[PDB]
Amino acid sequence: VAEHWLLQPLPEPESRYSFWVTIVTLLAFAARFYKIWYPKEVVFDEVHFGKFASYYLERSYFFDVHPPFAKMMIAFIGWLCGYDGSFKFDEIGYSYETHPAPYIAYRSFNAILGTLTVPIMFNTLKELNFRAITCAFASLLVAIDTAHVTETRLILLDAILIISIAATMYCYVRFYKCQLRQPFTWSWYIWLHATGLSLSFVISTKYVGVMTYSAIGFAAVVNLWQLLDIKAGLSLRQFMRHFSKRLNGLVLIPFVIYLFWFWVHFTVLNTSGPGDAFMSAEFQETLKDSPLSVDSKTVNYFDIITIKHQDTDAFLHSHLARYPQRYEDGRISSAGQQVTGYTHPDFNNQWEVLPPHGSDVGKGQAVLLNQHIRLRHVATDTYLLAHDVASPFYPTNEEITTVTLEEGDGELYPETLFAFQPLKKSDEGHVLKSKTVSFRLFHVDTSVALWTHNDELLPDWGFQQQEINGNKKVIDPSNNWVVDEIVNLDEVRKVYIPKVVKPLPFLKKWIETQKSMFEHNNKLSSEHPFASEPYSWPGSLSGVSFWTNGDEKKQIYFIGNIIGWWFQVISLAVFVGIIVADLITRHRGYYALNKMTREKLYGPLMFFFVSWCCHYFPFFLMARQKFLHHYLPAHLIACLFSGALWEVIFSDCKSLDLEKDEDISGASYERNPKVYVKPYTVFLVCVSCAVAWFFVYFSPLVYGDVSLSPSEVVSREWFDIELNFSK
Amino acid sequence: QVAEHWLLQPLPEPESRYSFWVTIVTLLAFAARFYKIWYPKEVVFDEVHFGKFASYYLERSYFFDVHPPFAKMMIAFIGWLCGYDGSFKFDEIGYSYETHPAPYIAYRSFNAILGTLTVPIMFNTLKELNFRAITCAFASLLVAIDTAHVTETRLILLDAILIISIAATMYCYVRFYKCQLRQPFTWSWYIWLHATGLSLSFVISTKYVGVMTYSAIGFAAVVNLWQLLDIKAGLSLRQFMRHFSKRLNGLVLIPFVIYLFWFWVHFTVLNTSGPGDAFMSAEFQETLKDSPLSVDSKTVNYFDIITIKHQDTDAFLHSHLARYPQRYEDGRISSAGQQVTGYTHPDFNNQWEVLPPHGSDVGKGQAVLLNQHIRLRHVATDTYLLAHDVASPFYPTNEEITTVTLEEGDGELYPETLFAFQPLKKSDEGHVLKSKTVSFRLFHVDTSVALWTHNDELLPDWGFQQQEINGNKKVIDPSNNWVVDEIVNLDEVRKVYIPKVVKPLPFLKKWIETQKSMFEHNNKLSSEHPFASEPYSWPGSLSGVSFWTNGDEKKQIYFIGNIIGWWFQVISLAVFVGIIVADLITRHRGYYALNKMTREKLYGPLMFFFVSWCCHYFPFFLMARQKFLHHYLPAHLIACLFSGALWEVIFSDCKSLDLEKDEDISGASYERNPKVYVKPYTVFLVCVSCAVAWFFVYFSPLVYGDVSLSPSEVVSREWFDIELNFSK
Amino acid sequence: TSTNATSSSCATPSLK
Repeated sequence: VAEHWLLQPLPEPESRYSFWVTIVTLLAFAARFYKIWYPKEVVFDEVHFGKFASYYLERSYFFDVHPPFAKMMIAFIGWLCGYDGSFKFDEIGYSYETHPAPYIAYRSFNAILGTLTVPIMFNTLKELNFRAITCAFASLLVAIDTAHVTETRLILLDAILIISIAATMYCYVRFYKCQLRQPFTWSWYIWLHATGLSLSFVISTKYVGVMTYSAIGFAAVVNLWQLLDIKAGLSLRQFMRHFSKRLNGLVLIPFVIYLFWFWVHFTVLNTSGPGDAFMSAEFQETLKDSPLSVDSKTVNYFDIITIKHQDTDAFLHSHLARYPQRYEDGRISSAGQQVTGYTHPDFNNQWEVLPPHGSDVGKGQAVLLNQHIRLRHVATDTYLLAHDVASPFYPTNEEITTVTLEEGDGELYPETLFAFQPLKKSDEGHVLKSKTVSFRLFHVDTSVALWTHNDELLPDWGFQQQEINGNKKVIDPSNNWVVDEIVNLDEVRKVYIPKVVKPLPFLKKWIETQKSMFEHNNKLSSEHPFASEPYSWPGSLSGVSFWTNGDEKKQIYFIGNIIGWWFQVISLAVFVGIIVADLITRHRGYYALNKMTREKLYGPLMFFFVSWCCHYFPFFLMARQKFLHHYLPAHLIACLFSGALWEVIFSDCKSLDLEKDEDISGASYERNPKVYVKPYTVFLVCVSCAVAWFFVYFSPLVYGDVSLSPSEVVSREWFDIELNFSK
Repeated sequence: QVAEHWLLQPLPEPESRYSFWVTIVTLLAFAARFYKIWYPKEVVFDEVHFGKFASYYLERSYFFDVHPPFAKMMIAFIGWLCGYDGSFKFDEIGYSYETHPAPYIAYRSFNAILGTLTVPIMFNTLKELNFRAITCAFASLLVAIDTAHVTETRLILLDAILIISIAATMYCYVRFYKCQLRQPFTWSWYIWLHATGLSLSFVISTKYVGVMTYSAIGFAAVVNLWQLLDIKAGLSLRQFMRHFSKRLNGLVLIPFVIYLFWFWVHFTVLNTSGPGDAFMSAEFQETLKDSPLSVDSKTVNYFDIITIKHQDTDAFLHSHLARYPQRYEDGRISSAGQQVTGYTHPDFNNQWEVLPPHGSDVGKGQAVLLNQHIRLRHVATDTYLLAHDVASPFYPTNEEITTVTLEEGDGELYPETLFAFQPLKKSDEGHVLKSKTVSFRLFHVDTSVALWTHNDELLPDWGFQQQEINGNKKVIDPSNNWVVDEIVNLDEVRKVYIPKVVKPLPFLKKWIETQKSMFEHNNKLSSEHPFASEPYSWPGSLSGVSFWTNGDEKKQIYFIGNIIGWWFQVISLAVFVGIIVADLITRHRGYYALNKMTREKLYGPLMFFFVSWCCHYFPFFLMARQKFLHHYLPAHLIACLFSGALWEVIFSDCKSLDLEKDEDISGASYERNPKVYVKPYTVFLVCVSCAVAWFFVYFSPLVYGDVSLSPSEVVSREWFDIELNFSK
Repeated sequence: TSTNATSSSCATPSLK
């Protein structure tokens, strides 16, 4: 693919490329470093990534839905500044003056990466044999894009993502040119492993990096398919050498580097922290106690405990009121004592943990997960019970009640047996601890889990409390409980108690964290006001508010350069039209396009078009929340594509003979199609001036540094762009 | 053209062999669908929706639905042929067809006919693709005795009409394509083109999932138009444009007109106000006549004298000077109070005055609101209606309904005289009560019972063989429903009806509005049915759907695929992908393993069915709405044709004459009549057919619901995520 | 009331 085009010498002297790359890099630097100290407050997702940087410096364990590499790079800048992690970035608008985080250093690090993306983009087109002005223009579309500028000056992961994607595209183009010239050279190995390294940084930043693996993977498979052809003149042994080396450089080594970042993450984060609630008790045993205080108090037999629901914050509660003999649907209840979910702490939330009848287990022995227990309600002196009676609201779920001590020590003994069932089978037989160990309150006889909900409350006979029922869907994550407090805790157990750190194998630790990452990422389905669908992204039809100051009437708003984005949409549509027209005309025996024009169209332009498709279309298959920033990888590729496309349109594209296919072996074709440089440069200058005018017009919303009058705010409201201070 | 040499061959066997096998498999399909078609004598699953829609068509009452009208109008048309009036509403699963006779056997029989006729269309599709008679029989048998196709096509569901229309579409397109290969623009070419379009129209007019059938046929039609655009086809651009314009007319324009025709019929039949009104604009509702019930409906006011009529038994709330016997026949003690009974004839003893509660400021001419406390005074005996903690004559758990004197009812027994017109829906609380149109439960405030009556047993000679009126503790029971029939003391001013002036709306405006509402409601309706299933589970039939259960007999209907048949098709799809990948790899190496005729079968009919299966399966992974196993039945139908065809190819002499030469090169010699290894092929098909038939017999109690299974026999049929009732 | 095995044999919704 594009062998004759990509093996040409550069169309211009290197001094012209060096001139234009310097100019566009200086523009990119100026746009990102402009007022980088402003605002002196926490902006948007700086609340998350600044906070994660602080937890790395404190060595406090935290959970996140994204892989650790980009957060560790941010934390590493804090570490170089001697920052201790004291400031937590808790809310948007928090002043950096009261608690000095090195926010200028963090923002400057991202501004450097955003600036360095531009010369990588330039050099990608240079290596694809495009003119220096074409390389300049495509890189300018990223240098002065309002969305790329806003994101790459704040403490966000996207600066690290976007540079890693740009580096991946560049390294793969370099690898492919080495493959065309001479495979298995030292340079061929360097560029193969550099593509793999860059691909590893992409997926180690965000899981959306799978789209970059898909783009490079497709191009690598297309080239392996050409090398498998008998016409390539390769033996099957030489083909297998290509396959095994690419598999190693593009899959195996990048996967080892991906695992290395998790190994660093778990080695740095060796202290208990806000992430503990997302992990098993066995994982938490690998963490040291915080130098601070931990309420993870061991639960013993004969401890009086409160049991709290994780999703509704309701306590397991009981009182002397009884279920009505019939529910409203005419089903018969036990007329037993009510067990309900109550959101306020009281004496009716108190349950004593008792061992099974005839056990040798005494006072002060720890309760283990998945052991049989009984729960005695302290206020009514009754045992918790579940039975084959249907619950008030759910005909398939069991009513939860209580029984007298005499009856529960008699025939109903099996129906009083519960277990603190662990969420993970790996955690069976671990010591139960308050606040840190989630469990299902599992009934032994009927095999149900205790469950509660807050969408519907019990009628007046149940005091408008939450229903407690025996859910047959035991594995349901909504069946999760925690021991909140131990009411009868001895004074010796109140003071801090050390912990023997137990080792866990790295792969077990990584598999657990990885499952939790994917499960929590798939649960991000709430409604968010700034969520946007893939169809709106190429038009930049809506944006995201990043920061607002009410007193100064200033705001930061995340939006694309609409002139630049629409120019790229037009470019994508024009290219599809050109490819369809070329295919139709060829099928009619009419060969309109020169061989060299086709090598540009079906080589670099098709590579970028398919790469854009890989970063755009998969989002239509995703049911989770999505946002405009998810399109920035696709926009980055669309900038390269649009620059390249318009050079082709302004080239002498005509075949020498419209009746002859120049792709036939031995056909004469024009090897150096003339670019119409004068009209092409005028066209690029006109588009560049329009994109620059838009960037200047929106610059108050990119920087947040200028107060706009309400009429000036409204003049920037179009489509679904809602701005603050329009009134 | 694709498979030109294969599809232009004579049939591989005499027509008598095809006629024999099509008859046998059609008789098996008939026997499987018509077996106990009268059972259960109750409403099953979605019969609650499609039976109800059939009733609304017969009444001409406007209703809204998320699916196009054609299949529901076909069901309603069977009811119309039976002289059914639409009285029965199919409100719940388990409702008896004996108390209110809907023509349910005729509706089920209509679907069983369509399900049976699908089988010979499938058979003839493979016959026209030049496959052997045994291959046609086997592929059709996989649909004839599939448990899911059987269960769906014997109940009052839309899927019988959908599946036959998809089968007819595939058949008509194959016939069209053979006419295209022989001689384009013949009379037969036009017939089959328009027959494909007509069948495609019935598919999309049944359910919007029919777009997958348009995509499958559209892809095949575009592939063939692409071959006709090639300069090597020898067509002028004018001849190509003639092909294009005729196919556009036959496959898009005419089917779209027929689709609009069904909406035109739907709006012409449904010309009266109904439950669909809430989904439409006021301008659309102005096109609807008032309901006959709404014309005669009058607001009920305090101090109106009313008759109260039971919905299920047509009996009026009635009372007279006769008293309950001091003891009933079982020795229980009655109140010896005045009798309240159900009487089927209008008389003066049916007359009740609606009074407000004592001390209310509510005067004559104020409307009664639903769920407000009221008192009922019997006009003939001058007594208040009363309910108390005394057991009823026939039901020891239900309360005796009686009447009390005005003095006692204004004294200590005042709470026991308080009733409410309780709405059927909580949304209707505080609405104005109206005669004939507003159903309610006559709810007693103190004891929390609803007044109820029945006609299976009549009171003894002391109760004049009238219906019992009792206080049912199962308040929510639909049999507790009453209506105000007449207002006896209605003022002359309140008698005057002003008919609504029907305003006309242009058909296209009416259709665009209904269509927007259809797509908006289909996209919403977010819910968690205990039976929703994801596309990845369908080809394995890993879970099913409960359609009906009887608790007393421990009987159930369960919707599931024939797992042996479905897994055999999954294996067939995987083997074909393996064959295509192996053919592509070997050719790229200059090794030509497969004969030209084997490739024409693989890249023609098998690829056509494979792509058609892909169109009916993969788009569901892009859908975020609720989905169910029945959505795969179109794909399974195509997978049956595909699997039959594939195994004939595998049991054929597939070898090229010369492994170093491409038989696709013009002038290459190739074997034109590859031998089928009929003996081992027939043994293989018989073994698979016996396994599929064994499974169908083993699951037949769950297909028919007609046999009670022991808990161990239920558990023996539970595997994967199959949860069955009565496993305990 | 004995608790149900399969939730319940129910229909598919048609909106309000």
